[PDB]
Amino acid sequence: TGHKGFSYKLKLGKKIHQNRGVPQWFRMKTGNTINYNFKRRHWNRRKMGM
Amino acid sequence: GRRTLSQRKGRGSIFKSRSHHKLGVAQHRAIDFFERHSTVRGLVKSIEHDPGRGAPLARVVFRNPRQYGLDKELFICAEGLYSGQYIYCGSKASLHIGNVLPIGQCPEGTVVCNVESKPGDRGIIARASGNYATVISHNADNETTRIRLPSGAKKTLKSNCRAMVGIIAGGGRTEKPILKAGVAYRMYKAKRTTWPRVRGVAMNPVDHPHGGGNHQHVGHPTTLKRSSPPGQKAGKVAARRTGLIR
Amino acid sequence: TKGTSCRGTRHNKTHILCKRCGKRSWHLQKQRCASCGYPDAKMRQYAWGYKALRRRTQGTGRMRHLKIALKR
Amino acid sequence: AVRVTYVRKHSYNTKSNGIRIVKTAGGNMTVQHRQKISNGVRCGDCGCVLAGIRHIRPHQYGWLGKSKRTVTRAYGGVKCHKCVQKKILRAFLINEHNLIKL
Amino acid sequence: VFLCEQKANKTMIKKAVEKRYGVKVIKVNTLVRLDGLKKAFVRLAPDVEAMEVATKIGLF
RNA sequence: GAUUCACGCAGUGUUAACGUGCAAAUUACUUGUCAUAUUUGAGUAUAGGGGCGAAAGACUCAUCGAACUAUCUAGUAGCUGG
RNA sequence: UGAAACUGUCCUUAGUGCAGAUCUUGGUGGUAGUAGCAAAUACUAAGAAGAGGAAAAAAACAUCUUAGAACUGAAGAGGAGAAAGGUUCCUAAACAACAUUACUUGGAUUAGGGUGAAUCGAUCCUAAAUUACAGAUGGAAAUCCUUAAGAAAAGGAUUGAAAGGGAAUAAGAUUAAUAGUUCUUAAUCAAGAGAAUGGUAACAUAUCAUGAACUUUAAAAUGGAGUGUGAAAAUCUACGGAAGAGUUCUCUUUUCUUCUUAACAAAAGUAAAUUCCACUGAAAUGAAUCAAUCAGAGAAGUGGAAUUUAUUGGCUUUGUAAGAAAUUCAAUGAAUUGUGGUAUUUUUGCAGUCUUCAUAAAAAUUAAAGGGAACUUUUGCUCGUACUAAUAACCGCAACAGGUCUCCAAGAAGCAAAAUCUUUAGUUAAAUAGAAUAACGCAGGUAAGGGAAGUCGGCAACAUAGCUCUGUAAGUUAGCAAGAAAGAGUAGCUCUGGUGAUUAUCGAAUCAGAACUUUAAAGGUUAGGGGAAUCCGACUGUUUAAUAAAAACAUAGCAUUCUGAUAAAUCUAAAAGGUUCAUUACAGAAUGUGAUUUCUGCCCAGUGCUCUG
RNA sequence: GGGAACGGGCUUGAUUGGAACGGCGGGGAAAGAAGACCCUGUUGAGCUUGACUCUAAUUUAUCAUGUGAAUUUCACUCAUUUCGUUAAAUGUUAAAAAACAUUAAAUGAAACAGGCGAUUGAAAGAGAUAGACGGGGAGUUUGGCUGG
RNA sequence: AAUAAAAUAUUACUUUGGAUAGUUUAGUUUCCUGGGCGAUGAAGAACGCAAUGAAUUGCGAUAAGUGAUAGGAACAAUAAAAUGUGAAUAUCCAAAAUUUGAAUGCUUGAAAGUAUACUAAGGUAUAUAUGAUAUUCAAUAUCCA
Repeated sequence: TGHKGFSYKLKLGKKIHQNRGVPQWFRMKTGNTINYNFKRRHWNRRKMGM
Repeated sequence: GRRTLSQRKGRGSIFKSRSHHKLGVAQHRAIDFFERHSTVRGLVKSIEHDPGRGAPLARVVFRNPRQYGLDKELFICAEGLYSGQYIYCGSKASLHIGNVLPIGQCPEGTVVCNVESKPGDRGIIARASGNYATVISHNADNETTRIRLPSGAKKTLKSNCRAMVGIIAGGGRTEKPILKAGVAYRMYKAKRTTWPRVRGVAMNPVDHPHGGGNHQHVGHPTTLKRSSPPGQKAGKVAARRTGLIR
Repeated sequence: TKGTSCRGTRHNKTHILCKRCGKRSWHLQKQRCASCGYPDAKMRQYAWGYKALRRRTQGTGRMRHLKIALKR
Repeated sequence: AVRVTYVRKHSYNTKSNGIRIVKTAGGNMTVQHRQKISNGVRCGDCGCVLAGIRHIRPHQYGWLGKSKRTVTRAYGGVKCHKCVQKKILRAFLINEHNLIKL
Repeated sequence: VFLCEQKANKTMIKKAVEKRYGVKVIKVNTLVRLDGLKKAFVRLAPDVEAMEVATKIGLF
């Protein structure tokens, strides 16, 4: 919203920081099965409800 | 079963009084020496209209006799009171209109409104619009006086009770026929929530004990004992006589 | 109009995030949290919700100063 | 014919959110927040407005010059000249009446 | 334009720029970015040139 | 708390359209209504043998002649299927 | 085929043998290349980029520029906000997936960038309300009281509004996006720092001109309806122009665009309304408004005073300020920016009138009075600020024809913010198109002669419709019925007259009348069918969200019962506990019938209620 | 035709070319739902009532020991009820006038009480036992045979 | 009377799908030892920190880690740096330990804040009930001059 409290803006800021994919170098490790982020979301698919 | 509308009216959820624009508590002033053994002088600053009652409230402004400053009050307006008036409220006050007197000084047959029920509670009896209580007699043996309440019942009160002389203003209010539904709906602007009243016999059996069957009727006598349980106490409670009076 | 038509005026939030449990369970009008029993001092635990105990109880977090004492 | 928009976040035409549209350089039309209308002072006995004191906001009286918020007279600023002419005669005729009564 | 810590304000930032770079500051504008970092728009005095301060920091 | 037009709102009739739809109740024309018992926003109050109801057993998060969720609970069944 | 475990006999043990439980879970068919991809008027030509219009018409082709043609039509398909969403915002690269074809496009993939406040809000105050210590109640959980019970808080505690109250900011410019937030210029507020005169009177003096305790007054602070009017803006228009653009073989001194100015302050000139003051004292009564209303507790007249009128002082004018901006010319430099209106609408104030058995908030905070105790400079902290605000950013499982609170508002035409068309602005894409023009369909129509014979029933459809004049029954609560019913007129062009201001000029749409002509005229759009009877409900009103909208519910009226307030009703397990009650019989509580008029008959045995027996 | 008495399949016949496009409603006792009408449950639920058995509310009697006295009737306050204030002169001695009134001049402004000021009062209310009332409320039941 | 386009039947190879066979850093039950949190601030929640991290693990402004004691030559996806003058690793140790939370100075909604005293920013103490001690008071409640 236009008017968000301080403790509410910093929680939104973490939810856009966590909405990022796997770094390229991480997937190239040995025995690394973490190829995709399954905790991801989007603004039009799933409302995070917060 | 259910809880009828008389059972939900006791909790006070939406049935609380709409007393938000009300001026305040209309009553005499606190008892003291200057009123018990002398007289004070009050100025009727202005007549006001306390919402939710048909008797105007007058804003009397006394002087603090023990300290420095004004002692503003709020008196129910007896009929005939005007702005700029001087009303004296004491035991030795003169028997005029609006002058508060102890009930034990008024001659028999004097008209007193807003009479106390016990010396010091500041007004109980005869407060509505256009109503008054008339003194009957006196009894110096036990300092008690008889008066006739506006209901016709006669009550015995101590002679120290204060009672403003006269009848209450705004009389003859109900003689006007409310013509519409809207006028009756606006009358409850500053009262509780009870106007549109749905009949018991136009109700299903759960809501009211009068909920009828295939014909709209009661089915059992409406005259009930006083000792009925709350919820079934409907109709006429402890009726000595019913029907039109001939 | 008890279905799709009446679902258009839902924009006045009722439950906001709580402070002691972190779930969206703080009832604004009742002023108490429905999941962790806020201002009430005791954490709200009921025996019929045996699953609601193992979702948040001792051991489910970091155990910052308790994993030390038990080791000693 | 230029259509303007509220410049503050207030979007409702409340009493505190009155605006006036004025012209501006180049034919642009802008929005200004105009203040509310207030009542003047009133005599303490008759309830009539007093002359010589402007009808402005309660705090704006502080910025006025010390002679721009009173009237130079006994009970000047709290009672009308009729409200005071009667005070003097009451305070004098009464004193003469009870001077000889007792 | 810097990236200060959130818990500062327009007073302990005005001194921190003046003390760390030996300059004069006449205006600080701050905002809290989403990440939590506070971006401060420190405006130096007219006599001091920000270009020579910027090269000293290493921006250019 | 007069008669009507309009912005809006409703839902009288076609028992029209659609009826694996735009829609888990909507669309078109026709009709009524369109400021005082008027329409509406936000905050606050009232919670399950309870609330609220200009009264239809109606409304109480697509659930009401007794809401949703969990524990007793793998309830009991002389009855149907395997 | 496969690549590291396994088999036979005896005994023991079992979570041991499947075709069914509408069985549970997982996968896959026929239906089937079928039904579909049809509301929202609409696209075409040239060019660019691109693998992505080739071709025996493979008749269709996504994004961007221009031209043509159009729609929403200013209560918008325009410009912005609150709630909700949370990165959707902007740019670059890129197209495996997703937007019922495709996409070079995207609210989609990846990576960067973006949200600037002493003046806007939060913060501060209180509203309906909410919650603490002590106290009371309670087996218990916990409940009640919120200033009453208190050695607590001068008089009473906490929370409660981004729509209520509130100290102070504007114009121009800038960015790929932020700007009452940045830059230039120009201001404002708060907190500091460095015992006076004038006027008869109303009252007045670029801070001035002392003013403590205590007290009071006032502002903050308040319903609605209708009329009249001042002012500004928009639209329209008159006189005189400056610059540019459009039409021109047929004419038009023609049609269009621009000609502007803030916050804050000053006083050349000059208004409307209201309330007061001084002189005199009204009758032959006057003064005045659209309406009213006012006067010997004092009218009219003359002279004054104060206040309101979007910041100072309302309008013009001035500083700000032309140096800005708009429109042009030349290739950074040059030109201009008068004066009116007895026109319509909107906005904001003022004046009285009307209506209530409705009288239509509180505090923070500020000023004055009664009383007499003793020009400069510094700082202004924290939090929000991007974006949509919807036929694609919210809620509906989604780019759902549903739902969702607001501000700004051009022309034609009309009584109308109606229907229909256009200007500034937005868009041509919004679940795919081409061909053929069968049936049966959905939506929209028309018709010979008859006109409800169709059918449960005039269902559906057709027909009357605006305005002016004439006329208008029975019944009736005397108000209504009534737009009753019924009849006449209406176009175009050229004329005439009536309705005003100033001393002949000037301005307004409005009414009436007369010639002449025609295709004989409200009808493109908007736009009552009428009558005679019967039943119910008195009327306006409300209801089964999603099959019942009424003859039901309500309602004003009539009537009945209890109650003197420590009461009646009545919530709680309990309570110095709670509701009507900030109350007091013209009141509180419990009921039946349902306007007005007329009338409510006989019955107290039975069952209830009551009794002074 | 018989059949579970209205077959696509069985028996006897009529008759039969492979694939399937547009239509249209006769058949598939077509699809949608463990019939909602009826009956059987020793299965429920709402509602009603002198159905059975209880219960909150209301009411009546007894117990719970204030003093002075002459089971009952009086007087007092001391528990107790209902109140009111800024706990602000209790008890006893010596209506002409919508105005102001305060921080005292020189003890002024009297003392004492075992009661802040009143009302009710040994009655009332709360508890225990007992009788009455009580669909306001809880729990439950409402046989069988039977040409349905 | 005829064709095998459709249809049907068997086998082989391929596809959609993951049954069967082999394995298991995971579980279930039983028994043994303990049953060791908290105003010195617990359990839980939130935010933040890697050279390149989104999760997760580890940790708390000394941050995927510091000091000490044991330990003996690594880490690795890639580039860097450090390293027998001691890299990895381990621990009932020392230092440190953000905002909250019984939450405790007042307030706390998604709230931004804020008062007094001690030592401009920084750190401390100040909630309720409670025992003991010390100090300051109130009541004529009992005596008494």
